[PDB]
Amino acid sequence: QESVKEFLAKAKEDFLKKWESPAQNTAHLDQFERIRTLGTGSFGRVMLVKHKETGNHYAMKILDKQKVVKLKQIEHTLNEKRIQQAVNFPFLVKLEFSFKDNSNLYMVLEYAPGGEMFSHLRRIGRFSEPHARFYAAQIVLTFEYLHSLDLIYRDLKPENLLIDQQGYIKVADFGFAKRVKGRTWTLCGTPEYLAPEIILSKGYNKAVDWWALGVLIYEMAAGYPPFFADQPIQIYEKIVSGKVRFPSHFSSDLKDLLRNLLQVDLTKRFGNLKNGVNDIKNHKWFATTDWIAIYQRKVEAPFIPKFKSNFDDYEEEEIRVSINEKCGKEFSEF
Amino acid sequence: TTYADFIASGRTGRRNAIHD
Ligand SMILES: C=CC(=O)Nc1cccc(Nc2nc(Nc3ccccc3)ncc2Cl)c1
Repeated sequence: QESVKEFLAKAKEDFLKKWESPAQNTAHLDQFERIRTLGTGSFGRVMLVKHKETGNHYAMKILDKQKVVKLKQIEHTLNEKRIQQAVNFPFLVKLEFSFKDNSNLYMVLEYAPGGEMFSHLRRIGRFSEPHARFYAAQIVLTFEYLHSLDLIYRDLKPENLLIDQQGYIKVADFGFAKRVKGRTWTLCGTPEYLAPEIILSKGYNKAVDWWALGVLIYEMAAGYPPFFADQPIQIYEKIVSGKVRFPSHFSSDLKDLLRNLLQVDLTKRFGNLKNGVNDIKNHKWFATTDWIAIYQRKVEAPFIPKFKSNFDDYEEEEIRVSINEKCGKEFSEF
Repeated sequence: TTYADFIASGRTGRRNAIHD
């Protein structure tokens, strides 16, 4: 408790200085060369690039400014860049550079060579509890960090977790992250992962991330999420019902932890009580977890990637840059 | 099985987040 308090107070000082004075326009597209397209997002693509001068590799997220305004995602995109450039933690993807041109926003991000946890999870089916526990522990520590900065993440799911060269997790995509004291209201995130108070238009706080952790651990350990259906509105009905069925292979400790994370009552949800994150860290399902060893990356990982590509292939298309500046006013602080 | 029902659903690929 005594040193964790001073760790977090120094981390908050570091964060606030960058939050109040964000880095802006720290690179240009011509400094980078495309290797391959890594995936696609709501407003554009993610590409693996090499820095021509240094040789370093990065993931470059490209956002079409016109698609962002049209999807009314301007403030979320501004949130995303300002927050991600200001945070620093072992399990968060770093935002190394950002810039814009006439058509697009560019976020040059730390590259995770192991690819998407989503791909690995779907391919193998489900993770063992020890393997799921190893990843869950990194999310617990990351949320403890982020929440101490008054940040809510709001989009925890396998799709947003990457595997690095050591087999550890990196949280990518701050597209819905938000700095708020108190409560917020935006219906956003992914249906399967939405806490009930998001659906019920009640206002909500950082406790929604602890709920999403429950959904994540369940999906890693079961191979499917606790609430699924063909259409989002049927998913929402199961979420507010407050009924979870567990596979028979789930341990009692796992079921107990999940009942306390997938807790509809905010005054009872783990992570939201007087002891905060310590109710999670001291839960019996985490009995084998050395929390400091996880933070220091001294624990053996469930699997190590092998760099040479069993990653997904995408068609390579040109990055179109209009001769006329688009949406300049909306994105002036980016 | 629950797993078969999931695999037969339309929501086993990368899931879009709702913006609104
Ligand atoms: C729908 C895509 C999605 O949800 N997330 C996604 C997909 C591709 C790339 C990224 N972002 C990233 N991806 C990597 N590494 C990597 C990804 C796929 C295959 C091999 C390596 N590294 C950093 C980022 Cl910031 C995020």
